[PDB]
Order: sequence, then structure tokens, then C-alpha cells
Amino acid sequence: ERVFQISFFNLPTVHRIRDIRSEKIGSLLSISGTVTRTSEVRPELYKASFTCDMCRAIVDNVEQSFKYTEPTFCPNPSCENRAFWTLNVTRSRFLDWQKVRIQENANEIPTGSMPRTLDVILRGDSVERAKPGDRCKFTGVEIVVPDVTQLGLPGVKPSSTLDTRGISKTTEGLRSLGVRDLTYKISFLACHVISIGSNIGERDQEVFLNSLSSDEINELKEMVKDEHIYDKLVRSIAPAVFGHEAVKKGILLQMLGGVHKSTVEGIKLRGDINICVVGDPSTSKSQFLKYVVGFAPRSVYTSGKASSAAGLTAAVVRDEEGGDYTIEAGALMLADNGICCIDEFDKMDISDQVAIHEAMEQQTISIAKAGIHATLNARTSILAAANPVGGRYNRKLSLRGNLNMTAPIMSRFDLFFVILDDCNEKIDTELASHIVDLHMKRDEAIEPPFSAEQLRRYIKYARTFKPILTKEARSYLVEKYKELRKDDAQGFSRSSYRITVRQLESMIRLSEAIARANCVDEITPSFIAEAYDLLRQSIIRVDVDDV
Amino acid sequence: LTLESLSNVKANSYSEWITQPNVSRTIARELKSFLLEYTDETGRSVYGARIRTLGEMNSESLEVNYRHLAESKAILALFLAKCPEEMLKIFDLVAMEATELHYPDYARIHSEIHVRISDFPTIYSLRELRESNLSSLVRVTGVVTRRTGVFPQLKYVKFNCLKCGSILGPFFQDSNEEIRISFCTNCKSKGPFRVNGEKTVYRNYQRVTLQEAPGTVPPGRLPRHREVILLADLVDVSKPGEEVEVTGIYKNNYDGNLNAKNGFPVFATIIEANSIKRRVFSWTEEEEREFRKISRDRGIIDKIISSMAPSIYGHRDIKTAVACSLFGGVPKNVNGKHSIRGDINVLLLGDPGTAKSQILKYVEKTAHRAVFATGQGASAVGLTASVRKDPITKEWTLEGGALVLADKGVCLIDEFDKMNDQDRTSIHEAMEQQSISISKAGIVTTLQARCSIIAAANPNGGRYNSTLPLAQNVSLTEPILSRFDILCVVRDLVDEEADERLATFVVDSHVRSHPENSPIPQELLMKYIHYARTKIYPKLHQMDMDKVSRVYADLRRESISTGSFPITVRHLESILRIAESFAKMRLSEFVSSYDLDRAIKVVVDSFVDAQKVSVRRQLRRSFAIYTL
Amino acid sequence: PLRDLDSEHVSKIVRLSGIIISTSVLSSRATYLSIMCRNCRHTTSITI
Amino acid sequence: IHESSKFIDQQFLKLQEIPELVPVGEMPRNLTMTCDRYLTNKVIPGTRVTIVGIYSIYNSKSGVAIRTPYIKILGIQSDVETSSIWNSVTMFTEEEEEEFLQLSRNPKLYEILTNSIAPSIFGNEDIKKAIVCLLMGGSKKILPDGMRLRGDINVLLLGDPGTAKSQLLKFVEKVSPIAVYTSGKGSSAAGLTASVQRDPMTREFYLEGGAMVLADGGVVCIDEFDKM
Ligand SMILES: Nc1ncnc2c1ncn2[C@@H]1O[C@H](COP(=O)(O)OP(=O)(O)OP(O)(O)=S)[C@@H](O)[C@H]1O
Ligand SMILES: Nc1ncnc2c1ncn2[C@@H]1O[C@H](COP(=O)(O)OP(=O)(O)OP(O)(O)=S)[C@@H](O)[C@H]1O
Ligand SMILES: Nc1ncnc2c1ncn2[C@@H]1O[C@H](COP(=O)(O)OP(=O)(O)OP(O)(O)=S)[C@@H](O)[C@H]1O
Ligand SMILES: [Mg+2]
Ligand SMILES: [Mg+2]
Ligand SMILES: [Mg+2]
Ligand SMILES: [Zn+2]
Ligand SMILES: [Zn+2]
Ligand SMILES: [Zn+2]
Repeated sequence: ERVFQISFFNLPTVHRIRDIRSEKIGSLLSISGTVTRTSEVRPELYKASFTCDMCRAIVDNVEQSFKYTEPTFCPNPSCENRAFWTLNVTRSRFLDWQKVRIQENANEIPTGSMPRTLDVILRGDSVERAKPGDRCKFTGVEIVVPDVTQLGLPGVKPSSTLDTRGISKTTEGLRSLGVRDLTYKISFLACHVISIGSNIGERDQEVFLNSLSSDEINELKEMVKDEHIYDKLVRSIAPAVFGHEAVKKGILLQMLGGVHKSTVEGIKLRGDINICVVGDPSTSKSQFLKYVVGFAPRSVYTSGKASSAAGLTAAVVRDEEGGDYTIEAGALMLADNGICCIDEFDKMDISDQVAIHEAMEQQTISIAKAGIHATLNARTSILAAANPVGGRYNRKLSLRGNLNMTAPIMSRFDLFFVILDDCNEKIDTELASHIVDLHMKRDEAIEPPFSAEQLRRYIKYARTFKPILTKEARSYLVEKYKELRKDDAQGFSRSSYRITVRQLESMIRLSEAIARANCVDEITPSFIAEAYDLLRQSIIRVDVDDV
Repeated sequence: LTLESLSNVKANSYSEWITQPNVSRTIARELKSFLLEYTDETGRSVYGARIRTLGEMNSESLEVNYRHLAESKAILALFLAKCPEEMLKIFDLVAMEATELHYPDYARIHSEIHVRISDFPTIYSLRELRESNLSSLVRVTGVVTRRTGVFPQLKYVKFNCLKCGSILGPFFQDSNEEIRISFCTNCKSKGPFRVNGEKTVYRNYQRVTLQEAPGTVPPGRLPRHREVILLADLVDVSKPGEEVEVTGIYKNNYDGNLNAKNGFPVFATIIEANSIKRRVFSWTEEEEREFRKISRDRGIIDKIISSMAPSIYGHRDIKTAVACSLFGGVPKNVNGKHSIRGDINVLLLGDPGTAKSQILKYVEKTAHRAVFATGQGASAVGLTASVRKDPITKEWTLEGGALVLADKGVCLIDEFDKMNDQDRTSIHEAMEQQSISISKAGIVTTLQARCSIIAAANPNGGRYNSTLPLAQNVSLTEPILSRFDILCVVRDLVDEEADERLATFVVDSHVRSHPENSPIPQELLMKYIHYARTKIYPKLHQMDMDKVSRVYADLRRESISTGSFPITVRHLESILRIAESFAKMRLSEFVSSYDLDRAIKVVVDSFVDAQKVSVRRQLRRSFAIYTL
Repeated sequence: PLRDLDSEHVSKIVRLSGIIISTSVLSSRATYLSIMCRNCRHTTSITI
Repeated sequence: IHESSKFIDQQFLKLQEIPELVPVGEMPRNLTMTCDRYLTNKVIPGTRVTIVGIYSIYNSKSGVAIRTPYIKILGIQSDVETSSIWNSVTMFTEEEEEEFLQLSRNPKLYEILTNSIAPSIFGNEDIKKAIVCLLMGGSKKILPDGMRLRGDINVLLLGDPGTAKSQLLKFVEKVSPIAVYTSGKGSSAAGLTASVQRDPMTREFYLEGGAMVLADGGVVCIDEFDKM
């Protein structure tokens, strides 16, 4: 017989994880939460088969009500004993079972409280529809689960004695009775799982265009024909920030990214573009990161001091002092095929910097702690904000002098954007006018060419394209690299940092991202020139005192 | 019965259908017929040849293709796919009988034949296993992470009665569940029976953790893992860290009282591996003749150096140093008292972006025993030996570190300048006396650390300075710099012509690497290098003496002329050691004058490149005869 | 070698090499022990 | 009845595969072994051994019928013998006693002993003479007031790199009956002087090791003496 499952959805209200009360146990209800841990899909004993131990005849299709049960009927006439059975696992019938742990959303968390978690069980077709690091709405029944944890808690815990009033007894001689504790914790059994976007508001393009309706395809293609599409995109990135067009260009290219290539040797070429923003205090560097985490899907925002090496990559966790160990995904795993925004990168200690650059080269995270040996994917881009030594950016020193990050950190960043604070009357006047206008006017002081929804739609469309270099593109790229090297050779110490082969690879990656921005399958020499110009004005000239 | 009658089923499920005795003997007869008569219409029976080969090599494994059984007996292939345990037991008995017909006394020697099903058509990932796959045959891909030790599992269990003392006849042990005994046949009692391991027969058992390969994993999701049980012939075939395809029965673990943490009757699952297929420096007699043929050529050394690191462009001196380090010299203990190191230590000191890491990775792929270690990073084998207690197992292990583990091999150290004090002492001891002394946790011992070392380092400040000499450019103290034989200083001076070819090489690699789009091949070179390290042992004769003392005396006084750091005896020994590696590339039992001159060239070039700019210009004209 | 040990070597003399990493303290096993019944006071000897 | 019962000694050993030949990603594998009677206390941890024994079976209360392997030791062979005061031998046979007396009657015993010190080292004859003097030591004096006078000779070799002083240290390490060669900062996992740490099982203080203590009654060769 087939097992049928009814999934209910579109409940009128969704309840917060802290609104769960004991009155709703056994009732259909909807919750929302962030998936932090997911388990292996496991078989659950739905309809077991037993054999009576002394009858030794087979029986089947005995329903299981949560915890494991044994029948006491035994319709075989051979026995007179009900309790003694054995269970065979082969003839039994099983079901999909997955336990996924969800957490309170950030906006749902009260004023001083810590986030609290909930274990929700998925069965049947609903399994594997929840992924770590996304916001999911679960519709299901609030169930109750036995819990031995509550033994030391204050208060009277309910117990369960067997009642002995209709049992005749004799004091013949030769007084023991069994009592069990009724201690429970609230869990959820979800029949329906839907994944809300982690943002505030599938590689093949043919799959993606089929999901969109024809009308929305019409505005998508309408954005495609626009000859000034690049200018609209770079102005639509972070409208709260005034100025800084180069950083917006780099952030747009980071959201687009490059293609991932592998040689015949087996080495992998990274398509992710890493951006680092360094400069004087209060130059809106954190505004870029807050815009990216609120806008880009599969993006996390971390602080350098508040992070940890296990919290950034992956952690092996002891649960309830039980012999099992688990893995919870760190920040870079939650931002896989996304952007990890690390604010205050200079404040991160050296051990976490080592543990994160291991993922920066290897694109993977190795776990060998205790009995767990695993390799995990860390294909994530990094958007970092750093402060120079002493607060202000020193014009006299180089880029390596200002930054406390290691050379393995510094070499893998494709772009370094140094934002300097200079006091000019005009630029300060329009900047102050813009900021006070924001404070006065709220949303309507923000006027991007594209809304956030259509910008995400265009980026998701553009990520499907895989640009390839042309014959003229390779020659122009080689000549541009030679010009970069000759410029550093003439500059000597006036350059912030010297061009190596890695900057040529970053220029290739940026040209691929620019070709993705214009939705073309072939890279134009003009796109390579634009990537060259972006990387060129990324580097600033070091001032030298007169002799 | 017949095949069409086998397709029709009378029992409730396929397992009870095959379990019926008439159906079982019909299946056995049809499988024996299929094993005997099957041909590919080429006049040859593949299975008869396989049976003869396994009989001649004394093997208990018969590799049976699934497509061959599917095209001939489709219902038997379906029965094997859906109910593989009893089907494999029946066809194991069938193959045992087929081997018995070929060899009559094979039964007393082995008494068991395991059939390995090959080329199962459907391929599952670890994340898509469900309960419908339970008690069925599944083929999954994965990377092995860890494996246990080989354990003895009971196969033919023999008991003894405590009342009588008699030994009761053997019983076959099912791998799924424990077997027990209740009757004595000598005492006619249900008394306590004990297993004696002396008369009990065992099979090998291993557990292997298999995870989904990280390339196949979807982006946001975590890689799933399974436990795979390997039986007697299948133990220790899969090294952890390698990717394999395993075909086996997907089944449930039975545990007492299920899982109390979940609150649900949840079962753990395993794969009982029927077969393991993998997705070696052994040379044949023809390969040795081909090695002699290619080593007879005059430009063998040039061709070997050009074959070094094909992804690396333009660094010929580094590739030469790598060739010397990979081939190695002859370590010599003269009359027991005096010992001379015979492996080349190479230090690549270079500015960032000079592709030293790719060279180290190439050596790791190329060398027989190459251990990668890093001073800065953490996810690597440590350089210091230790005795450590497992926090779970509570059992101590002695690890020699990367230097001891690379004994008779290669140790590749990245970020040489970023070590701590303990690692610096460890590599100092390893390059000093080729051993590591440990006195920890009651263990006092010395481990052999005769490892060649190839290291990569960066200059101070991120850039090499020509006016300063080599000692000022690194944090490395002079004694650890003296232990290196070849000192490759690499600086990326901006030359437009060099940058043009380098950029062209990088862009051509990028274009060919796109998914939408003279040199010895490496498989032959690897075995050539392994053969040379173990077969040649080049020597030199007494009449070649009058030249080396001639050049070395012309060396030292020139070092007196400019006041640089001196030419010591270590430079002469490096000359005599590198020359014994050039004679290994030629596969020559003697060291010629040309190999000696090339070694002199390498040592002099490494010495001059280490100098300051003032010393280098004077040293270049005086040794232009040796450098050529 | 230690990792080439097999189930075919079970209950058989093996020659093998390695390094010793721990030696425990000496335990005391009985070779000859004289035993006496608790209430019966029957005296017996066991030789191991 | 314990006062009339007889007992022997049983010892548990743990044998590990040698760390020189271990796969790179794998923990080295080990076996529990049992010895009794005269086979006990014949080997210390760290010793490389050949062992004849019975590959045997026990059940420890991971598979329905899985037994942990172990070895019942039948014979222990020490491949090399470590040198210390406890393992030193004082017994001498008559033929080697007489043969060593024929050495002392040679008037050129000093010259042949100096030539035997590092034959593959050219020059440094005074250093080789000083090494001969260092290897013998001197007469130790214990005085009635208790003040002990040492007889061992300490020699320092300062000099330019590449002048065979490290090879002289290695040769002295080889030729001395008890000798430890270390650097100024010690070894990779063996410290200098004396290390007093706690017992890994009982947490009680014990002497873990150290170059100057393990070579008691012998020679300690300290290379790079300046860095300490
Ligand atoms: N160009 C700008 N456009 C809009 N707001 C700006 C700009 N520059 C600064 N601000 C505002 O000034 C404040 C600076 O905030 P942050 O982004 O945290 O500064 P910051 O650049 O991150 O410097 P640090 O490293 O945090 S001290 C915010 O209130 C910004 O909105
Ligand atoms: N001569 C070259 N031939 C080929 N690729 C090169 C060459 N020089 C540099 N590269 C490339 O430049 C990049 C340098 O990366 P790595 O070798 O990992 O860095 P590195 O050379 O070790 O220097 P570090 O790690 O910053 S100290 C790689 O993508 C190399 O393929
Ligand atoms: N007179 C000599 N006779 C033979 N070999 C020598 C001589 N002088 C140096 N060597 C060799 O030169 C190499 C250098 O070893 P050592 O000179 O012992 O090192 P060391 O420089 O003295 O020690 P340091 O100061 O810590 S680097 C060894 O292979 C010696 O055998
Ligand atoms: Mg900030
Ligand atoms: Mg590197
Ligand atoms: Mg020395
Ligand atoms: Zn019954
Ligand atoms: Zn009996
Ligand atoms: Zn009695």
C-alpha cells in the first residue's frame, strides 16, 4: 500500500518560534526560522513486522506511534504470552525522516534574549527541501517529545503511577511497582516546507527562464536591449552610498563573478572575485557590506572580532553531552556560491586569518577534529572591510604597511579599494545634503535606476552566461598586462603594490564578470579595457616627501 | 522451471519467491548455465577464462559483469538488483561449483568464492539514498575519508560445551546477525557453550567512511557520508583521500532500543560492499628496455629537465634543481665511522607570484613518497614528532612528523620563513643528522629522517633586494642556509619580452581550461625516476680527482678576492653529490666528466646568485669558464 | 608487516616487527592456588 | 588461600608500526600484546623489536561478530640495544681483558688512538688529541669533607662554518659507549638538560628525559652551543 501525505500551505498567519505555546500541541500551525543544521535522510519505522518468540509466526503492518511499540494482541492461537516478541528489519516498512534544526530569525529576536532553536522533523517528499543558512516557512503539527533533560529543573515534574484499585491480592508471601516520568519538550512535524528568500525581498538559463512568466521576461529582455545597462547597474548598487563608483563597480562584478575552470592537471581556477575596502574612518565602507548582505542571496555578514575560526568555516559540536558529534556550517559555508562580508578584517586575530586563508586557496574546509574527517565546500567570494594601522590611512606607506593582514590574505584579494577622506567644501556640501535628505525623506530619498527585485532578477539571469575569450581579446589582454608591468617598473616605490601574474588572472576574472554584466557569451577587448581601467584606478600612487 | 516461469511470481515478495527451494535450484541451474555458455560471439568465453585465471592466481574473487547477465538472463539480473543478498549467495555457490569443475582440490584450499558484480548501470549519489534502496543493490560514488583497522570476523564458528569439553562442529556465521547454539549432541544439554578462537575460522572485516565528493555536492548543502563494510578480499584496497565507486547492498544497522535522542524509531544505514572500483611505480621488463632506450639518448638530461613541471614556464634553473632533488645522490657511510648525506636539499627563495607552490605540488604528484608541510598553515602534517593521545580512543600514537614520514623520500615545505622555534629545531635536526630524537611519555627513541627537502620561502618585506646578500634577505640563520645544496633565488624583474611570453602562456592555459571550449609523458617519467633511485647508485673513479681539486682551489681564492661568504667543503660535497644525480638521469653506473661539469655549473650558479650586486659582477667574469 | 596481518594468521605463529610505544605495569596471575570451601571446608588446588 | 598460592608476572605491551613507513593521511596502526614470566621487563618503550607470537582473539564489550586482534608474545628480539647506565655491562671476558692489556703496553697507543679518532677528517690533530682526553675522562675525587671533585673534561670548539666540528661531534656520539647528540635548543621532541613532567596515567611527577641526564656516565655533544 502506498503511503499518502497531505501538505497544507498558505496558512493565514505565521508564528514566531517564541510564540509556541502548549495550547497548540497537536494542532496545524505555521512557523518560520533559519535552518542552521540538517541531518542525513534516515529510515523511520512506519509499519513494523514482528515474530512472536515462541509462536515464531510472522505478523506485519503494525502501526508505530512515535516511540517504538510492540503489539500485545498476537492473533496466533499458539501462545499465551503477549509481551515477548522480536523485530526483523528487512520485512519492516520505513519512511523518509530528517531532523532539521532551525533558529530564531534576527529581526524576530527580542531585546536582550539569545536566539532559541527548534528541531523540526521532515518526512516523505518534504525531506532535503531545507538547506543550512536559509529562511524557511514550515507548516505542520506541533508535537511533543520525551525529554530526560528536565530531571534537575525546579518545579514538580508529572509522574505516571499504575493505578491499583481493581486488583485482588493475597499476602501469601515468598511489592514492586513501576513509575515513569512525564517530561517533554515541544517539537514540530512539518508536512510542507517552503524556502523564503534569505534576502529582504538552476545554472542553465533555459531552466531559469521557464520559471519566469512571459511578462517578466519582457522587462528582463527590455533591460537587455538597453545600451546604457552598465551605467544603470553601477548606479543601482548601494543607492544609500553617495559617490564611490569604483567600489560599486567592483561589488557588481563580485555579485556577477567569473567562471570556474579546471585544467587537465586537475588544478582549479577560481572564478570568485574577492574585494577589500580600506580607508579613512567613516567613509561608508560598512554601508557597502550592509547593502550586500541585505541584497545578495546566500550572503552572511560577520565582524572580525565577533568571529571565530570554527564560526567562520565549520564547527564540530557536542550535543547534550551525548556520544554523537555533529558539524554546523560556519559563515563561509552559509555563503557558499555567495558573498561573505567580513567587517573589521584587521581586528581578526592571526589564527582565524590562517584558518580562513586555508579556505581562500583551497576553496575547501578540512575537518579532522575528534572522530570526524570531512572535506566541505567553501566556494565563496569575500568582501572585506579593513582599517589601517593607527586609524588613518598613511599616504607615505605602502598598502602592506597600512594593513595587519597576512600576505596570503592580501595576495588573494582581486581588488583593493582605498577610500581617502579629503575635506573639500563642495563635495562635503552635497554629501551632507544627501545624508540629511536621507534622514528627512526615508525611502523616497533613494532613487535607483532599478529596483532591488529586478536587479536580483537581472543578476540571476546574467550568472547563467559563461563568457569565453576571443582571438583579439587574448592579444589585448597580454598587451594590457605588459603595460601594467611597465607602469610598475617605471613607478618603483610610488606604486601601492606591484602587479604579478595573479593580477593578470584577476583582470581575466573581472573581464569575464564585465562580459556577464552585458549578457554576452564572448569577451570584447573593450570589456578587457574596462577591467584594466578598474584595476588601474584601484591602485593609488604613494606620495613621497621631497628631498 | 523456465525463465518465463521465473518471471512470474507466486510468493508475496521477491525475497520469499527466491527463497522457495524449487525456485532457488532453478535459479542455480540457470546461473550455472549462464556462467558456462556465455560468449560475446567472438568464439571465446570470458567467464571460463576468468575462472581459469582466478584458479591459477589463487583468488577467491570472480568479477562478473552486470551487462552480460542482463542481456542474457534479464529476470536474473532483476532478481540480483532487487534482492542481492540471497541471489549473491546462490551465485557464489554456483561459481564455487564452476571453479570445482576446473580445479578439484581448490575446495580444500579456499572453500569460498565471492562474486564481484561489475558495471552496475544506475549510479546514485550519497544524498539521494532513500528507504526504497534498502536491502537492494546500489552503486554510489564517493571519496574515502577514514578506514578502520582490519578485524577478524567469525566465519565458521566452532563451540565447546563446558559440561563435556567436546568441540561441536562448525556453523556458518551470517554477517547480518550473531548466531548462537542451544544443543550439544554429546551431552544432550542446553548448557553454557563457549567460542574457542583456536578452531574458529575468520574473515577480514573493515569499515570505511565514504563522503560525497565536494565537486558533486550542491552549493549550499553539506556532503553526506555513509559507512561501507569491506569483507575478506576487499580490505585495504582504498587508501583514504581517494575517490572510488562502490557497489553493494544498502541495508540497516540493528542497534539496541534504536535511538533515544530522536524520539523516533530511526535506523542507521550502511553499504555492505560487494565490489570496489577505483576511479603505482611498478615497471615491467619491456618498460625497463624502453627506459634503457630513452636513457641511451644524448639529450636525456635536457629532456628530463624540460619534462619537469609542464605548467611552469621559463624557470629552467628551478626545474634542474627539482630534477637533481628527485633523482638524488648516493648516501655513503665510509668504514662505518664517517657518514655523508646523499640527497639534495633545494631552497626556492622567491617573490610572491613566482609559482613556487605549483612546483611543490608537481613534486608531490611526481615523487614516490612526498609529504607536504607548511609553516604558516595548519591543515598539514606537522614537522615535529610527537606522542599524542586520542581524545576518544584514549590510545596513544607516536607520529614522526613530516620529516620522518618522508624517509627515503621528499619533504616539501611551503612558507619556510614562517615557522616557529620547534619546527626550526626539527628541520635543523633532520638536516643535521637525518634523524629525529623524541623523549616523551616514556618513549625515548630515534626515528630515521633521511629525507630530501625542497622548500619555498619569501624574502623579507615581500621583495628580494639585490644590494643586500642572501643572509639579510631571509630570517633564516646561516647554519640552516648552509645545509641546502641548491639555493635558487628567483626575482621577477620587469622584462617586456619575458612578460609577453608569460602572459601568453597564462592566457592560453585559461582559454584551454574553459569548460565550454620533447617532454616525457609523466606516467613514464615517474617510473623512470623511481627506477633510477633504486637501481643505479652511480660511482666515480680515482683519475677524475685532478680536476675537482683544480676548480675548488680556483673557487675559494676568488671568494677571498671579494670578501663574500666563503666556499666551504660543503660546496665541494654538493658538487660531488649533484654529479651523482646527473649520472642517475643518464642511468649510468659511472659519473662522467660532463655530469661533473654540469654539477659544477649548477653549484657555481647557485653560489653567484646568492651574492650581493657588487660581489656578483666580479664573480661572474671569473667563473665564466665554469658557467659557460 | 603489521598491516599485512590477516584472518589467515589467526591462532598461528607470526613473526612481525615494529616499535613498542607503551609497556604496562606488571599484573599478578595465579599459577598454583590453594582453595577452600566456605562452609564445607573442602580443600582443593588448581594449577594454571 | 593467598599465603599458599603462587603467582607470576604478566605485562601488556603495545606495538606500533614504524613511523617511517606509514601512509601520509593515516593514523599508524598498533596491536596489544601480552607477555608473561621471563618475557616481561625485557623491553622499554621506544625500542624497535622483532616479535614471535600467536596472533590471537578476544571479544571486548561496530559489527555483530567482531573480535579485536592481539598477540600472545612467545619471543622478543631487540634489533638494536639502547645505551644507558642501567643497560651498561660491567662484565668482561678474559680474552678481551688480555687484548686490552696488550693495547696499553704500546708506547704509540696515543698516536694510534688519535689517528683512529675521525680518520676521514683532515687536520685538527690537537682537537683529536683533546677528544681522546675527553673520552677517557679523569679520576674523580670524593673528599672527607664531602666536596666532590669532577674528572670529566668539557671541550668547546668555536669556529668558522664547514670545518668538520659537527662531524667531530657525530663521531664522538658514535664512538662513545653512552652519548647523546643534540643542538643548543635540544631535539625535535627531546629536550636538553632535564624535563620533569607528570605521569600520563597517574599524574605523578617523573623524569621525562633530557640530553644531559640520558647520557649520564657518558658524553653530551651540543651543536650550536651559542643559541640556547
Ligand atoms: N559617501 C557616503 N554616502 C553616504 N553616507 C555616508 C558616506 N560616507 C559616510 N557616510 C555615513 O557616515 C557613517 C559612516 O558609517 P560606516 O559605513 O560605518 O563608516 P565606515 O566607512 O565603515 O568607517 P569605519 O571603518 O566603520 S570607522 C554612516 O552613517 C554613513 O551613512
Ligand atoms: N612562470 C609561471 N608559469 C606558470 N604560471 C605561473 C608562473 N608564475 C606564476 N604563475 C601563476 O601565478 C600564480 C601564483 O600562485 P602560487 O604559486 O600559488 O603563489 P606562490 O608563487 O606560491 O607565491 P606566494 O604563495 O604568494 S609566497 C599561479 O596561478 C601560477 O600558475
Ligand atoms: N677537514 C675536513 N675533512 C673532511 N671533511 C670535512 C672537513 N671539513 C669539512 N668537511 C665536511 O664538510 C661538511 C660540513 O660539516 P661540518 O663542517 O661538520 O659542519 P660545521 O660547519 O662544522 O658545523 P656548523 O658550524 O654548525 S655549520 C661535512 O660533510 C664534513 O665532512
Ligand atoms: Mg565600519
Ligand atoms: Mg605559495
Ligand atoms: Mg654543523
Ligand atoms: Zn504468540
Ligand atoms: Zn557437552
Ligand atoms: Zn563444600
